[PDB]
Amino acid sequence: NRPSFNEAWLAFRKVNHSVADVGSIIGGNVGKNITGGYFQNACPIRMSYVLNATGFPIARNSPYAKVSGADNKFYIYRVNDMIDYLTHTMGKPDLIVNNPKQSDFIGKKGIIVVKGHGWSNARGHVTLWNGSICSDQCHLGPFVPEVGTLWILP
Amino acid sequence: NRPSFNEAWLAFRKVNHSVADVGSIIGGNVGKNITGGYFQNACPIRMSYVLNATGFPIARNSPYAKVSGADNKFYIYRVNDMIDYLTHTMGKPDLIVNNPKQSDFIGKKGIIVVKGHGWSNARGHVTLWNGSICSDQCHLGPFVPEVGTLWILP
Amino acid sequence: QEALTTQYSQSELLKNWALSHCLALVYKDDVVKNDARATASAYLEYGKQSVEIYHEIDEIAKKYSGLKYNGSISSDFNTMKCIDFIHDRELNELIKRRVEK
Amino acid sequence: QEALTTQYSQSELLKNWALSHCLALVYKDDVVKNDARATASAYLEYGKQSVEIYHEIDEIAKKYSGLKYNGSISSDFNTMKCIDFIHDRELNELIKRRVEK
Repeated sequence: NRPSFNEAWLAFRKVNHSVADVGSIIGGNVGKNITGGYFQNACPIRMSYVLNATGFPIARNSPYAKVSGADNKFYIYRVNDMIDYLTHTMGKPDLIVNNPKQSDFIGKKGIIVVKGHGWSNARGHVTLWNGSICSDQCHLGPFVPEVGTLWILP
Repeated sequence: NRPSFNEAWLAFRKVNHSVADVGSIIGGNVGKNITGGYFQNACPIRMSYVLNATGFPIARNSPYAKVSGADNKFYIYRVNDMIDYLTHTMGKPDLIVNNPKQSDFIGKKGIIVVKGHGWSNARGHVTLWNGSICSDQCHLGPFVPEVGTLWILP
Repeated sequence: QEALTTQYSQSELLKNWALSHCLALVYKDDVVKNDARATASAYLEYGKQSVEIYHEIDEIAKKYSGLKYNGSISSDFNTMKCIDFIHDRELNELIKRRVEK
Repeated sequence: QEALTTQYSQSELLKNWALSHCLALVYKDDVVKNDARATASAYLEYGKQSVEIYHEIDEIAKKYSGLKYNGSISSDFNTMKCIDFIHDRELNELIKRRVEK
């Protein structure tokens, strides 16, 4: 099944910090790589934290690049990998929206994926959405969203 | 013949400053290129200033890369070019010293060329020498001199 | 403007990572270091390689970033260490060898 | 350590100049700008080309240094402008065309 919304939202908050702080929180190889500056985009790491924390851990043999935290659980560090991981584990998405805007997602909550153009470091973003705002809203213009995808969390 | 020593030493002092200041002093395309940051090694520019000032100007059709100053005279900007220019205009050198040290040049004054290894921006240096010190002594270790060459100035 | 990041081949991305990461090592200024760090992470995003290849590129980078370069003008020539680095034979061979194409 | 400066071919020197000069344009910190400036001058020293080729490389560099690059992480991605720059087709063609080999 899927992580409960409430547990997911709570888990995300623990790691809704600068990527350096995320490294201190999670530790292990996640922390070592952030300390070394190898990871600068915390987005897929936070999403991994959520899945790990809510009883839906990323499997070790999952076909995506990942590093372990001090918890001995696994953290995907590429956005594209995180997106693809969800496509393969979450089931059928509940909303798929071409040329999306935030107002298309009002009234529904869960895991949101937006893919678009305009960013130089990624094809898109993955976060949580509570029906009004994203969980990392405080960290987020020139990005033009092409496709919006939501998996509802109960 | 050759520039007099006294006139050469005097001329060199006018441009014995930071490369930025050299650009302000000389002006024209020398100044424009220093302002743009294209020239950072003032060594061959100062030597050009000396020849220009003392009645031995660098000829326009001389086969070396050069730019004009506000004076409409020409300033060679590569050390290797400046060295080669001297070899072709100054006549037979008066002292050539393998594995030189400063003490090999005591008692004689003129234009000194040192070529060696250890520098990452040049094969050597060209300056004036008064029998005791170089004219740019204040601006000058890991450089290992291979060959020292002096043209005596009267 | 979107950068050209998605247009690079896998080995080009690794070469681009190598350069930017090396620049992140040699420069002291925080804004510059962060910038180079952020730029390197973009090339990591699009890579298909495990993190250890970047660790190894960093191992080779540190053989250049630790060098002392001197000249007849005042400078540490930090930029030049990284330019010398990206022409490194072991770096290019490491990238060509890669298990993850 | 002496750098590898004398080992570069003429077009390699021009490419190395292009990169370092571009880095001198995009970074704000004086120590970094001076460093990149000093590094570029080393490649100019060993070139056989007239100063105008560097002026033209600078013309092309300014088409990248003026760009605004954005991402999902906080950065101006200055380093990346210069990495995109050195893959520029007009730059490589300019260098290949050169009158002074």
